Amino acid sequence: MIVGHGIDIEELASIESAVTRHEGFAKRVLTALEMERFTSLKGRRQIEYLAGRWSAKEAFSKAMGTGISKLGFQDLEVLNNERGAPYFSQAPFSGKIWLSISHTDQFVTASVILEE
Amino acid sequence: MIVGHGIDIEELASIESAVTRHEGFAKRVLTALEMERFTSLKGRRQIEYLAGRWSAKEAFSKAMGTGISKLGFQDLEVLNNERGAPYFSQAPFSGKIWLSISHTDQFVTASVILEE
Amino acid sequence: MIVGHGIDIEELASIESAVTRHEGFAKRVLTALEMERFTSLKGRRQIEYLAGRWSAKEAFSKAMGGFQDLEVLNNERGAPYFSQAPFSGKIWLSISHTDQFVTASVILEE
Repeated sequence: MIVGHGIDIEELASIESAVTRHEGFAKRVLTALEMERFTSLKGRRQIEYLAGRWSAKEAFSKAMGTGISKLGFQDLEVLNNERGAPYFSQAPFSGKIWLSISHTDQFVTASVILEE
Repeated sequence: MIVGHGIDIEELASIESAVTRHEGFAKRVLTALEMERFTSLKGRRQIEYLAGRWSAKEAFSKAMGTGISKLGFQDLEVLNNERGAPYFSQAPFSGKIWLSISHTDQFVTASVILEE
Repeated sequence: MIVGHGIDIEELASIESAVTRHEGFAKRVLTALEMERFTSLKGRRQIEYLAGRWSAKEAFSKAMGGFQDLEVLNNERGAPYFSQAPFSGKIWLSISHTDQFVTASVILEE
């Protein structure tokens, strides 16, 4: 049984601009574990990682039927499983969370399906 | 059980150009209730509302296996609930309609999953 | 129950460059039947078709967890669907595109 669906599309430029401005951005969006990978990356990949997590969390919030400003970015965490795919390691949902993220050199998209 | 899935992306610019070559464009795309919302917004947000409604209605039509021009714009209605999330208040479907909409400065995407 | 979910966004440029780089790109990405369609098309519509197929197959591959073993055709209503794929459950596919990129979404259900 499906109990929610959310999607999100984001321009990487907006994320790169945010990072270039205040250093506190990535920190607000990512947990400690996520920051570990974020800081281990270089150039485009580094921005893409952050953008993807932002998009995934935004998509999840919509899947729950609300805004990320109510859940909070630190309330969610996206790591990579043994098969290398991104997944919610932390989220206020008990069922299965189907997540998928994809990007180009200009956009990142994410889709979330909550299942019970 | 899932009975349909559809996604759609619309360029805001195309929507506005349409609002230009056809003065009554909005009126034909939106229901009376959607029009009342549309007429209360302005600038970018107004266009985004209209474009997002088009995306949602097309995503749904594709989820039903067809197109919006065939299904009819007036037979679909997307309003916003108490939490501000878009949802189908009107549709020729007896099951659950899981809708999500997201946009950038230039595009708006919608994803619909139908469930019985 | 859902057993997989995958999406993809692909810029038309990556596909356009790929076609030129190796003329056999399309042939490698598309099955015989898909190629027949590709070849019958021209210009932007032709590129879009190739990009949409690449996108859909990528989305499917990500949903599962050779693009020649995957085939996406169009039904009588014009909607794209997987006619061939290493999965016996239901494959819910949807593709959409702008002038610069294509997106695809796949949900696998049993």
